[PDB]
Amino acid sequence: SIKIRDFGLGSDLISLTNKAGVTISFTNLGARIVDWQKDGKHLILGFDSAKEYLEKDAYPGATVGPTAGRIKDGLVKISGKDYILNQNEGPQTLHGGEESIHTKLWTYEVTDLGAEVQVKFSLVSNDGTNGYPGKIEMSVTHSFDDDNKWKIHYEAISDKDTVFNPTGHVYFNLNGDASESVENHGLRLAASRFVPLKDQTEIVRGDIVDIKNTDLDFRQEKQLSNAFNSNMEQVQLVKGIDHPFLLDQLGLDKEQARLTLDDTSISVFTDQPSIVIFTANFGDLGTLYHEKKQVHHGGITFECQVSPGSEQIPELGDISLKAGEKYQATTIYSLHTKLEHHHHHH
Amino acid sequence: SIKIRDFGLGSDLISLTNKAGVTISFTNLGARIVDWQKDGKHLILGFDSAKEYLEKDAYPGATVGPTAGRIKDGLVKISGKDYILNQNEGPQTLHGGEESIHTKLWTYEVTDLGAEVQVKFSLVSNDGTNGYPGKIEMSVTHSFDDDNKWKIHYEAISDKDTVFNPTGHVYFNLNGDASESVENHGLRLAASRFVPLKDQTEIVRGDIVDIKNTDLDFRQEKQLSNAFNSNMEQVQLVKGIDHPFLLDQLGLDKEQARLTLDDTSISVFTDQPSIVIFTANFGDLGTLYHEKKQVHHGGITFECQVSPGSEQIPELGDISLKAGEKYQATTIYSLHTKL
Ligand SMILES: OC[C@H]1O[C@H](O)[C@H](O)[C@@H](O)[C@H]1O
Ligand SMILES: OC[C@H]1O[C@H](O)[C@H](O)[C@@H](O)[C@H]1O
Ligand code: NA
Repeated sequence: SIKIRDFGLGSDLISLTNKAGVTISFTNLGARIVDWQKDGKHLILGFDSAKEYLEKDAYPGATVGPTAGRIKDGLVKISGKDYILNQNEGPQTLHGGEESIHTKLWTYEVTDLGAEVQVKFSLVSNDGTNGYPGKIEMSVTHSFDDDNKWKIHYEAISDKDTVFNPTGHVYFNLNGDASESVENHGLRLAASRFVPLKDQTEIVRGDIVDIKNTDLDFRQEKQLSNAFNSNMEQVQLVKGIDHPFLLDQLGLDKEQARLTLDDTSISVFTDQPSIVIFTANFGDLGTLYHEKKQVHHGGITFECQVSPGSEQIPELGDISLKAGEKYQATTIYSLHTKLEHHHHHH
Repeated sequence: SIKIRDFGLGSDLISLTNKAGVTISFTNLGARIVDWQKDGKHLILGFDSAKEYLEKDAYPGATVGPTAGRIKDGLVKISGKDYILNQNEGPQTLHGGEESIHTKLWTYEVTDLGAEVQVKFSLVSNDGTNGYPGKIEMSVTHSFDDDNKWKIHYEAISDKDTVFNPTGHVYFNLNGDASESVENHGLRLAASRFVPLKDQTEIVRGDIVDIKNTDLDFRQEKQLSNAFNSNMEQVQLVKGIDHPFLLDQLGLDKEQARLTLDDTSISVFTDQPSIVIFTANFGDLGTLYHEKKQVHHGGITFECQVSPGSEQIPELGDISLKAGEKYQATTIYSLHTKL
């Protein structure tokens, strides 16, 4: 079943229910996921209206770009030239600049394929918007199927050589309550290295570091509390996790990460080289989600993209996009029940 | 009564019906007027869904900007510096460039005041968008009241010195049918001067001309057919009218123009200095409106704004907008039915 209704400010809420009775919802305001429920329980963080996103926090569940993450001094080099982008976090350009794509109303069309339903959102970033060369015709397809797979497929074409590396900003919290920390969740992640941050401004330090056998090593499943309790310098610097993890083996075919709570698991697949993990280190901010005050560590993202900092660490990749060349990316989040035995206490 | 329905592509259609039973409807796709009817008759041109506008012609009824009209070579000077805007008509920047504000989905809020209902649309134009310095936070409020007054009020604020001169692009056609020419309508317009066009590229020619006692003098009501059959080189150049007329007296209190057909009339009020009048000189194009094939001269606009061409004729005005200043504009289309 497919259902649509006004969500506020002119945005719509598109709600899907698959054959297994699992429901998921999206809005065209920032081509974003609003909710995902199983048995009446929220699997992710989200608000009840458009206004809330704009008044409380506009990133949760959104599509962010054109470049996800921080770009030191807002400086990028395009086909030989240096370009300065909108600077919204001090001298840094964070998540494409102020009033970016996550704040726009995208147009959309729904395609019903039976066992699969696709929601294709479109938007044009005009040439020069927030300093980005263009224009860039973008499209984000969110699809949900009978197999409980939520897939995100990105496509883009630019009239001019530019940069492009968007991502999906969903926050998971298997407790279904923002006021409950995700430290009770188990995490498995196929990554042996990470990118440390320079300082509080959160730009990259410049080096790549091996995390095997440290508190950030999740190759073998472990409780999140091990990280949160860590006194490692990087952890203390941001009061939790807020870093890019470099995947060891690439390819859409491999389960790169798995987040588990009791009988529920979320598996992560992607064709991108890294996953930026941010554990909502908001401290006492207490943003209200469904009338619940959010706690420090009350959520966790899995932002799959080319790691930020490629401007300083060329080894991370190249986010350039040549005029006329078609960009594509695919990330998938799949829901499973009883994939493993996870019975713990905190 | 107010009614909201899905207009396609995620866009909304907001319809307002006042005490008199007159119906006017808007869409957030381009903060635009879609229809206006009385007794089942359309007074303006419009389509039946969002896709139509995107496939056929995105200008009808839209809020166009940041700058309305043609800018020679896409060039503007801001604080003594040259800036090149997106060029979408040859080397000119027309109606703000490609994929401009008329094609974006604006957020909106409806305010029901009883005798009056307002629909406030908002959109943020990022700094650099199509070459325009910004951010420019813009709002366009469309309001309809029990006196049959459709009012448009614009407001904007920019973080940087830039340029700003939007307009409303509605096309009227009191015949209620696009296949019929507006040549039978009478027009009155309180303007004695006009701005001639250079040539077919439609950039301004450079001068300001007196229209007194010419085929373009409408100070005294007259049938459009007159102008339409004229031999003035300007009329011939464009095959109708496609020009800025300079208003004689400035101020919102004065009826600047009047469009009439039989018992029905439309009055125009604005706080702007000029009115650009375009008579849908599309030739054989034949765009379809409500299944009706549009004819040459099958519509007419009243684009109120600062005259295009101020980049070459300073006397026309100045469209600059200084950082931090609040821009405001108001235009009103008043419907009257004779008894
Ligand atoms: O709230 C936005 C959030 O987005 C990312 O995860 C960043 O790495 C965090 O530092 C933070 O800016
Ligand atoms: O179709 C849009 C229309 O906009 C204005 O009326 C112009 O002066 C015309 O030349 C035409 O471009
Ligand atoms: Na809607």
